Amino acid sequence: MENDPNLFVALYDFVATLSITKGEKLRVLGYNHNGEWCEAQTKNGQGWVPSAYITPVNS
Ligand code: NA
Ligand code: NA
Repeated sequence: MENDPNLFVALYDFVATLSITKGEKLRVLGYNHNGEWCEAQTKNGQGWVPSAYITPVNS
């Protein structure tokens, strides 16, 4: 499915900033300067998540 380009999925659990669970869909709204941190929105709120822990859904 073509998804929002800022729709990401968590690759790993990440615990706080936003806590995410592997497989969780997140909406990335923003990056820090180098994009290693994402201001992301999930079903649980917004906060920073590391890019290293997430990946865009689209391919
Ligand atoms: Na991806
Ligand atoms: Na794909």
